Amino acid sequence: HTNLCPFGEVFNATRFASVYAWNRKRISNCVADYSVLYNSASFSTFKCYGVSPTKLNDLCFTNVYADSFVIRGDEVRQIAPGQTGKIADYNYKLPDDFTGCVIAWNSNNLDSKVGGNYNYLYRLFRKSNLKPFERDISTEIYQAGSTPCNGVEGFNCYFPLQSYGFQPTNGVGYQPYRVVVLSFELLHAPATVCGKK
Amino acid sequence: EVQLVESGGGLVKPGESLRLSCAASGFTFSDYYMTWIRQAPGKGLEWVSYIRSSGHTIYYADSVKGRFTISRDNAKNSLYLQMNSLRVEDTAVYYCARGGVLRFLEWPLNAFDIWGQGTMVTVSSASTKGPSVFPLAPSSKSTSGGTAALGCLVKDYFPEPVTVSWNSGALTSGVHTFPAVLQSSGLYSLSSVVTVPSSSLGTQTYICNVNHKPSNTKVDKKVEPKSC
Amino acid sequence: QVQLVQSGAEVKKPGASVKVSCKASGYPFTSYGISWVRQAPGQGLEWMGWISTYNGNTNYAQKFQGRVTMTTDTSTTTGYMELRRLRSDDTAVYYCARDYTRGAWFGESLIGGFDNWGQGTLVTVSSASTKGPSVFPLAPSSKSTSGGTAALGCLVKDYFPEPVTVSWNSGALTSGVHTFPAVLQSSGLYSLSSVVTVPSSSLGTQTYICNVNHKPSNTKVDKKVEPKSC
Amino acid sequence: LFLVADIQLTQSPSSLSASVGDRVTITCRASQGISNYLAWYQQKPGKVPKLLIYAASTLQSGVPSRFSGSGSGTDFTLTISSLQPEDVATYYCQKYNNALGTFGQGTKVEIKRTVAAPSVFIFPPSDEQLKSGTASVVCLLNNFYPREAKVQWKVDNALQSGNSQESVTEQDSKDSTYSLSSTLTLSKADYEKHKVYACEVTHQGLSSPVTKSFNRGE
Amino acid sequence: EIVLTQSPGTLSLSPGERATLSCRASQTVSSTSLAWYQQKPGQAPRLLIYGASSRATGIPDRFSGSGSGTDFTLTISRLEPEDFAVYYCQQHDTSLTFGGGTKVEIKRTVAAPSVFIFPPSDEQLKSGTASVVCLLNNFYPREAKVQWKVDNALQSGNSQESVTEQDSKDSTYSLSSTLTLSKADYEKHKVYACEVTHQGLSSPVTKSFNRGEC
Ligand SMILES: *[C@@H]1O[C@H](CO[C@@H]2O[C@@H](C)[C@@H](O)[C@@H](O)[C@@H]2O)[C@@H](O[C@@H]2O[C@H](CO)[C@@H](O[C@@H]3O[C@H](CO[C@H]4O[C@H](CO)[C@@H](O)[C@H](O)[C@@H]4O)[C@@H](O)[C@H](O[C@H]4O[C@H](CO)[C@@H](O)[C@H](O)[C@@H]4O)[C@@H]3O)[C@H](O)[C@H]2NC(C)=O)[C@H](O)[C@H]1NC(C)=O
Ligand SMILES: N[C@@H](CCC(=O)O)C(=O)O
Ligand SMILES: [Cl-]
Ligand SMILES: [Cl-]
Ligand SMILES: [Cl-]
Ligand SMILES: [Cl-]
Ligand SMILES: [Cl-]
Repeated sequence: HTNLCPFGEVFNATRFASVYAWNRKRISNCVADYSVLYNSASFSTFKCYGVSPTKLNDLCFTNVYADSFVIRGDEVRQIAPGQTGKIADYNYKLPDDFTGCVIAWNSNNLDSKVGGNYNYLYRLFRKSNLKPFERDISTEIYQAGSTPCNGVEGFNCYFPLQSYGFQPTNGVGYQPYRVVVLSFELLHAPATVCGKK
Repeated sequence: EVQLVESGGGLVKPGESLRLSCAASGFTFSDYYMTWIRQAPGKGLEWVSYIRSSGHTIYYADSVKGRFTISRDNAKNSLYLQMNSLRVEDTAVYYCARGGVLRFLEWPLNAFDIWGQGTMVTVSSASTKGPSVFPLAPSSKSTSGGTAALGCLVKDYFPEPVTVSWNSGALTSGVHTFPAVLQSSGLYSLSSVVTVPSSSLGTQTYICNVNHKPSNTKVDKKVEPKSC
Repeated sequence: QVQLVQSGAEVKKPGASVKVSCKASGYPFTSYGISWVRQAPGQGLEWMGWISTYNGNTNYAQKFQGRVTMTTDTSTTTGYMELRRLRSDDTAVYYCARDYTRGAWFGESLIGGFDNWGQGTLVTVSSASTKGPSVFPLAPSSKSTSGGTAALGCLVKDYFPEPVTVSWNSGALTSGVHTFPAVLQSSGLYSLSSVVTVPSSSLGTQTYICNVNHKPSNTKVDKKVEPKSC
Repeated sequence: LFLVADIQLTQSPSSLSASVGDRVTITCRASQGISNYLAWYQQKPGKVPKLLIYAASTLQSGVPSRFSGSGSGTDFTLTISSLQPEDVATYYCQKYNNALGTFGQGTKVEIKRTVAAPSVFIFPPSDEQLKSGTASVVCLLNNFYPREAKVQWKVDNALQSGNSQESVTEQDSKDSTYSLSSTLTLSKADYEKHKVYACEVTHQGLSSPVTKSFNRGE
Repeated sequence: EIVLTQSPGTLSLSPGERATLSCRASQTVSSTSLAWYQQKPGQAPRLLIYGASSRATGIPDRFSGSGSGTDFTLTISRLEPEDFAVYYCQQHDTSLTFGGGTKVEIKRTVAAPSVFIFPPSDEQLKSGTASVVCLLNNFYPREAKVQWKVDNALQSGNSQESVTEQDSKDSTYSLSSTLTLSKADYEKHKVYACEVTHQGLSSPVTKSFNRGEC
């Protein structure tokens, strides 16, 4: 086979999912041209764990997973193994043994509205921290007190998701950032994603 | 000016649909959660629905679940109540009331301090009819001391309500606009009276202003002593 | 270099079907989809549909759903667009472009547009048959004009299909020439005039010949334009 | 998700009549704790409810200081230290501990005052209405107390029954009195079959029944 | 169905000037899914801007896009001869639609048309059809009205016209109106004339001939 891996439509997609409902794309049976990535200067963050970006073109894998979402600037440092915070604990957690890359760039020119973009959400309350690569999209009313909530929002009964501000005038730490997390797995199966010859 | 102005009330047949509007002014509408509250004739206040600051949580009273839909347009600074499958018991005056400001780890104690003016919804099979306005002329005998009585009869209209004012609002002291009565014909009848000095009957003009928006009927009737 | 070349022009009768081709080169065929755009004579662009070169998924414009079918042959790096039940309403130039508005692999919207368009394919739909033009002279008037400039030309009338080419004096005369766009007459035949403005004094010393060529009918006509006789 | 069998509010008393200056106490009872998320409303007849207290005890701006609220959890009491004529209304409590802003049944506050005899007026049917074929005669009872009153229509001294309806205002916000409107309805043919039309009003404030009459034609 | 409406229809500017063209959307559209195209006469359209503001590969620095919600604009810092074409606004937020298109024409001073009238040739008359031709030559601006009169009777429905593109040298237009009658109808009338009203003419100019004029 000779088809290029669709890294274009993962990075260059119009709309990204909220970090609490992060989107995962499965990449298989294609030639992976990693050169476009580390050579494009569009990215503010490009950190690879478990493998070298240079040594990536000449390496095969069984599957490559492309997880994409949106957070704010000061939360970008939580998309890394061994981090804590609202995003790392309640939204998107990488394992301590993560073998992949994290790519992020400022999307304030796309994900901000003059009145505040209230489409991007993150999980604010959860009874326990997420396991690595876990996804929680429930909207159950969070019981913060002894009195049960019966699914009705109110005193000590929180809606678990919070909306990002995302105004063009926000400081950099609160501006939106689009994130792509490439994780490479090497299972005991035929390797379908390799690099060029 | 901090206010809520309602609109959309009217006469509907059972099973049909009607949509109410609530326009917010003078405050950040997107910071508050909104509610709809209705009151059937001669009954108490009933909480109807609730929508969150940006609509991610919604709640309805059991009497309206599945038939009513609450929504908001934060850009238009508006609140809506879409009422489908209306029933006769849905006849009521509907109010919107702004709750409080959801903040971090705090359910607001400052809430429900601003309501709309109310809008009337009548669910019935009967058809609209404008009223006839007849004068209640002051007594020809009257008194030499003073204090006579005149008024207007607002007869045979449907549905409620009619509004009656005197002298374009310049006569309010001593006015009594009675609660409407439902006549055996299925039509309403209402009277509004005012007591004035008898020495004013020759020098002062008295006009009652009857308004019946459901039928687009506005009538100003002159009330004067009879020709003798 | 990315390049898209389409099939040649085609004349079709009402009710027939046309299958226009589009061969691309210079880029990975699978990575992009193909979009098709239509443009009627003297009108704007009209979107027709989109096809994935990876899995063949297609969404078309509602106007053409039930008439248009788009296909893809990856072994030849060629895309196909077929429009059935052709109407005279469908006479237009059909374009083909490399798509970066919807991903070919997952079918989700992309940040981009149509680039590297094809040259276009003109599809003419009418019941008319191939006919060469009649060339009539637009003789210069002896009734004079104040500026001292005379106008003459050729009327190229009643031909089908497009196009015709008009030159003057075997290409020696280009200054002051205006060859007007053809108009489609109610007869279904085209008609076109080509005029030139010259010094009125040249009328007595210079010969003016228009050269009309209509390849679809093997028609080559040269006509001399001279003042009116009695 | 929303179905539990929700905190219920019980208001007490249902109705009460007091005198100007008396201390009035209304109770609101919550089936379960609602912390201090309770509000008190005053609603004059056919008017928008007016917020008096919120947060169980916080007075809304503009509300007179004779109103006060107290309580927390399940027992709440609205208190009018010195009842005033313009306090005649129905009072509701509302919980808002969560999104279900449930109300109580309401407490109607009446005012007891001294007895007042009604001013009685009678109105013949208008000439314009007579052109329509129906005659409406109206008897007005203006500013009396208490509410108990009897209107007796007489047509040529024949006591009428079954052809009239009445309506009573609520207590006036200034003098705490009532007013009553009785409308006697007849056809134009029946109206011209009689001469003397009169309504006889009996009320506690009258030592003897008062009759106001008119003759058809004067 | 999102509708895009460009404004204005035609932009009359001279080279070196700044050109700002806009399109409005019937509904709000994300900035990522807006694109601008340019189409020179006789060529296929080319992509100018994608994602509202991002420049396509090879486009020179004078083009730039901006906007949000419903009001998006394409700007050209300094106009050039090759910049005068038709521009199309395009969105694929929901489905995919194009704008009506905006043409940027070369502005110049007003020029009244030179009007000439041509009787039908004797060669054509032998076929049974008569075509009268009225030529409006090298005028500006494009707005011109041709009104055929046969024996002072205003003709309607029996004429077609066609207009050239802006001349690459003097930036003027030319218009050709062709009146068609049968030979029988043509011989029923004497005076054939076309009346041209145009901005450069203080009063309408009429050019005429008589069927018996040699
Ligand atoms: C996401 O999209 C980005 C933009 O994509 C372009 O626009 C969309 C709408 C589509 O039409 C898409 O097909 C377009 O490519 C994309 O960024 C693009 O990345 C490619 C590399 O993958 C770049 O291509 C190369 O560009 C050079 C010229 O660029 C130079 O000059 C400009 C001047 O300003 C500088 O800004 C640049 O940084 C460079 O210095 C070309 O010369 C070259 O083409 C030659 O080589 C190839 C073989 O490699 C041959 O086939 C050609 O024929 C030529 O011989 C490359 O094409 C491209 O410039 C760049 N565009 C932009 C606007 O940044 C990004 O990669 C996409 N993301 C993913 C994950 O795919
Ligand atoms: N729990 C549902 C509705 C609850 C109800 O039935 O009122 C929601 O928030 O969308
Ligand atoms: Cl919300
Ligand atoms: Cl509850
Ligand atoms: Cl309630
Ligand atoms: Cl209840
Ligand atoms: Cl030209």
